[PDB]
Amino acid sequence: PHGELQYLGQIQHILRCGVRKDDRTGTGTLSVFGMQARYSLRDEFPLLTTKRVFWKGVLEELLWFIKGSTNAKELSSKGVSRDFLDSLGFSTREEGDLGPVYGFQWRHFGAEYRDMESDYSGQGVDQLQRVIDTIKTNPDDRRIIMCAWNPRDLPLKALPPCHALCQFYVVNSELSCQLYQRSGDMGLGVPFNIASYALLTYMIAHITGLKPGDFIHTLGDAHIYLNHIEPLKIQLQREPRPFPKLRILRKVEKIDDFKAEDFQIEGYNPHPTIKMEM
Amino acid sequence: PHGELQYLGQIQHILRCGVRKDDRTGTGTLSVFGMQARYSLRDEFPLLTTKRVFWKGVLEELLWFIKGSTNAKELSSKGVSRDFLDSLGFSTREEGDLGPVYGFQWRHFGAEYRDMESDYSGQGVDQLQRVIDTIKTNPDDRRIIMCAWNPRDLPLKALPPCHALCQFYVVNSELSCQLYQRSGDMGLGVPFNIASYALLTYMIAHITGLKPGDFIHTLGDAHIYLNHIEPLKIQLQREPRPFPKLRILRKVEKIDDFKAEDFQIEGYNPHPTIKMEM
Repeated sequence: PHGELQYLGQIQHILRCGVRKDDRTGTGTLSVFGMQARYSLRDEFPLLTTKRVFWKGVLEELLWFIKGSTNAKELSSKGVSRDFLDSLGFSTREEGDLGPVYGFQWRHFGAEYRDMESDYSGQGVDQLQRVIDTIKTNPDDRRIIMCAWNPRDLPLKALPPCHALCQFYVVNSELSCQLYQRSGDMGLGVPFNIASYALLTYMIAHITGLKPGDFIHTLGDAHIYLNHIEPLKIQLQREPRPFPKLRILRKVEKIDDFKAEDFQIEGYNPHPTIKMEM
Repeated sequence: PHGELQYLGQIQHILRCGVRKDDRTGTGTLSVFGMQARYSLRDEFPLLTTKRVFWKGVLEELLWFIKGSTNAKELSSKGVSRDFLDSLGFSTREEGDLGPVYGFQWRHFGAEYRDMESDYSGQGVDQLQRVIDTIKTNPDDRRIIMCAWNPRDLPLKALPPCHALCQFYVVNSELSCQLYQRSGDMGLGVPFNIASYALLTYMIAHITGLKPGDFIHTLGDAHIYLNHIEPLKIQLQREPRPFPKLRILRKVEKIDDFKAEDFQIEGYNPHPTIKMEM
C-alpha cells in the first residue's frame, strides 16, 4: 500500500485529534505529540503526489547544506525568519552572511566562525563525512548520527538542543535513515523534509556502495497551522499516484562532488500545486 | 486496548521480520530499524505485566541519575561494560569513580571533571533543571529537550552523538515525553527504559503542576539478542494485566528533593520473572 497514505493519515489524525496549541509567533496550530511514518526508498522516491513538491528547491537546498554554505546569495542565486535576521549586524546581513548556521553545523560543527568567505577546511567536526566513514568502517554501528540546529538556537556555548537528529542504519547492503524532528509543520515543512532526507540517503548510499532502504520520519510536535486546514482537507481527497524514481546519472565518489545536474526524477505525476500561506 | 500490547507487537514484528545483525560484541541480534509505541500515563503507570520488572532498581537508578552521581558505590549501596572500565585508571576504578558519565551529563553537561566527590554546583549545563524551568516559563516550547550519552562515547571534545534524546511537551495541563533511543534491546533495556522515563515524567509533572500525559518510545535499531528469543516467545503468550498506578506520597517542590520513600506502586500484578542472560 502506497506510503503517501501514511502522510495523509497523519494529516487526518491531527485534524481529528489534534489540540489547539500556539507557536512562538502566537499563530495557532492543531498539534499532536509523537508520530512516525516509514517510506520505502527501494525502486521509488517519496516525492509526494497529492500536491506538486518543488523538487528543484529540495535538491539545490540540500547541495547548499552539503557545501556548508552560510551565504544566502549562494542559494537564492539558484532561485530558492524575522528573529534570526535581528541577531545579525548590519553589514553582514546586507551582504547575506547568515553566520555559523545550517550546513556550517553539518561540516564544521563547533568551529570558530569568521565570515562566509573564510576557509574552514579541517575546522570543527565534519558530521557528514563522519557518517560516511563509519558506514564504510563499521556498518553495524548504532551511532551513525548527524544533528541539525535551528539558526535561532545559537549560541553553541549554551549546549542548545538540536532541531533534528538523523540516524543511518545498514543491513543487507541497504542504507536506511531515521529523522527525528522536535517539531514538524505538516503542510509545508514535512513534505520537503521527507524528500530532502530521502535524497541525502540516496546520495550517501551511492557513494558507499549500498542500495537505499527505508526513510523513517519521526516527529515530536507534529502540527498543522490553522490557515492550512482547508487546503489540507482538500489535499486529503486526492488519490496518491505511484511515487516517481530518482536516477543518479554518473558514478560519483565523494559527497561534495554531486551536482544538481547529476540527478533526474522520472515518472513524477503529481496533483496540482497547493499554495499554503507560510 | 492495553498499551503493553504494543510492546508485545514489537517483539513479534522483530521475531517475524527482523534481520540478523551483529552488535559491537559480535553476539547476534534480530534487528528492525525504526519503531514507536505510545503508553498513556493517565491514571496508570506502564510497568510491564507480562514479566516482573524490578521497580526498585528503576527508582533507585533514576534517583542516582538525578543526583548526578558518578560513584558506582552510591548505587550498589542500594542493591542495584568491560570496555568502559578499561578506559579508567587503576585507583579511580577501584574506588568506583566512573568519570564524567551518566547523570553527570544531565546535571553538569560539559563541566571539567575532577573526582566523584567534587563540588560541581553551578558547573556545566543543568539539562534537567533547564527542562523544568522552560516548562514553567514557556510550556509551548518545542525545545524542552534533554540528551543522554553512553559512557564509552567520551570524549565530549569529539561531539559524540547522544544515545538518547528525551523531549517533553505540554498541552492542556498535561506533560508528555518522547524518548528517542538510537538502539534498544527489547528483552532487557526497553522495559526498564519505559518505566524509567515514565517515572521521570511523573516526577517533573509533579513539581510543575501538571498531570502526566503520554510516554512515546521511539527506537532506531530495535533488537532482540539471539539468546532471548525463546524466553520472549514464551512471554508473548502471556496476557497483560491492567498496569498498576504510581502514587507520590507527599508534595515535593524540587526535582532533587524526591526520595525513594516518596513513591508507591499499587495494584502491580505481574506474571513471573523471566531471567534473561545479558
